[PDB]
Amino acid sequence: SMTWNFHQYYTNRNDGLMGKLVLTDEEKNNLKALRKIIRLRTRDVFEEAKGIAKAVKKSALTFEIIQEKVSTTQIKHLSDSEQREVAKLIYEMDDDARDEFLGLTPRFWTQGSFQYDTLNRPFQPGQEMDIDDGTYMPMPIIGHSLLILLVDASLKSLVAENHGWKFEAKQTCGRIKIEAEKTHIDVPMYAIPKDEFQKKQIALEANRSYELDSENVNLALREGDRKWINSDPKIVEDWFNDSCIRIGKHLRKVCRFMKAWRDAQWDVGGPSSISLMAATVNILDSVAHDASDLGETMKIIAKHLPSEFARGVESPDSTDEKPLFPPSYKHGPREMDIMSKLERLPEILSSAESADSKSEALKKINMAFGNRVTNSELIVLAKA
Ligand SMILES: Nc1nc(=O)c2ncn([C@@H]3O[C@H](COP(=O)(O)O[C@H]4[C@@H](O)[C@H](n5cnc6c(N)ncnc65)O[C@@H]4COP(=O)(O)CP(=O)(O)OP(=O)(O)O)[C@@H](O)[C@H]3O)c2[nH]1
Ligand SMILES: [Mg+2]
Ligand SMILES: [Mg+2]
Repeated sequence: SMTWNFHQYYTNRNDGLMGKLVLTDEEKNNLKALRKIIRLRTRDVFEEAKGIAKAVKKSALTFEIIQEKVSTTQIKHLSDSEQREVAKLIYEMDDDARDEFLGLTPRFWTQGSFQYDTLNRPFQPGQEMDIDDGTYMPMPIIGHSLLILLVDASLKSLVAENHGWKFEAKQTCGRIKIEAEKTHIDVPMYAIPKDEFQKKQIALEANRSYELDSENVNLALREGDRKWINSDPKIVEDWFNDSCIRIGKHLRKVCRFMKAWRDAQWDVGGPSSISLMAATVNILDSVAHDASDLGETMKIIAKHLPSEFARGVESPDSTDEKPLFPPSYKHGPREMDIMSKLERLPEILSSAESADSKSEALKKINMAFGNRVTNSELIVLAKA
């Protein structure tokens, strides 16, 4: 019958899918403002704690005195038991550890889709704009417990100052959720080598008006036997940025489209954003496609994703042994459900391509991406 071209459906920045997914400048700035609020408080809470440690160093303080001091700082927004732990930890530092703590100032680096520009406007109720802002502690080679308590104190002190904010503890981060604004901010915490951080910060400021060795970037884990895991988020940022330069400007677009497909097919759940990115990069690295037709390119991606996910999707961090998505012999109900929807996507896109009219084509492709694009005039007859 007829054959439709969907390039403008995907890419029109006003009415097309990109126009629906990309945050406005006002919205990006609001997330930047939120990140800055978290950073300022975290630096302030660390200074208050260091102020207490400095008093302990300057003169012998009893545990009860340290407890009272803790209780007058913004650490007061922790629970009473947690405040005791913070006081105990500060009191029990030996002279050497205390000197290291007095020298600590947290540093920050954003990771995830806010950093490499693939953050989509959320679609279904419950979905939220996500800022992943890592907090970094330069140390040699100071306790895991203390560092987690102080970041928790910072986040809880902000929650105590804002109606509708909620703190959530997760295995790999602290989170502040702002449900009414469809926004949350995740704060993973890292330990990094102090000597190397300093040396490279100096070098960086000298070249202006290097990167930390990935092996020593340690992500704090909240529960279990392992308190730390080596996981440098910049590995993913660098791998994705290089992939964009290598594959082209359309990579960021089709990764957004696959994430939006995911958001439309599951209110919560579905394949991780990073697993979609990795599979998509693999396909586009190994299959001929045409960037001037993202409708065609999306068809090619959809055809190949099931097999990518079936063989298992490995992390761009080769030091990470966990797959982003397990191979099919390891699939349980959750993975089988993801395979099912992945297998459906090509069928949906095919149905759209051979619809009898523009409005029918729009309806069919919106089975994949939701009723977000409404302008059927973005869909046009394919050229002879
Ligand atoms: N360095 C690092 N290593 C870890 O192993 C890791 N796992 C989680 N985190 C960060 O913790 C915060 C909470 O994460 P989630 O509970 O939401 O789950 C993560 C992980 O399942 C997975 N993921 C993230 N980073 C890695 C990854 N380096 N290697 C393997 N898997 C990883 O993906 C989930 C989503 O994380 P992001 O929000 O960062 C990915 P995105 O591009 O921003 O996607 P979007 O939000 O737009 O949907 C959070 O801050 C994590 O980044 C990690 N950070
Ligand atoms: Mg994220
Ligand atoms: Mg997050």
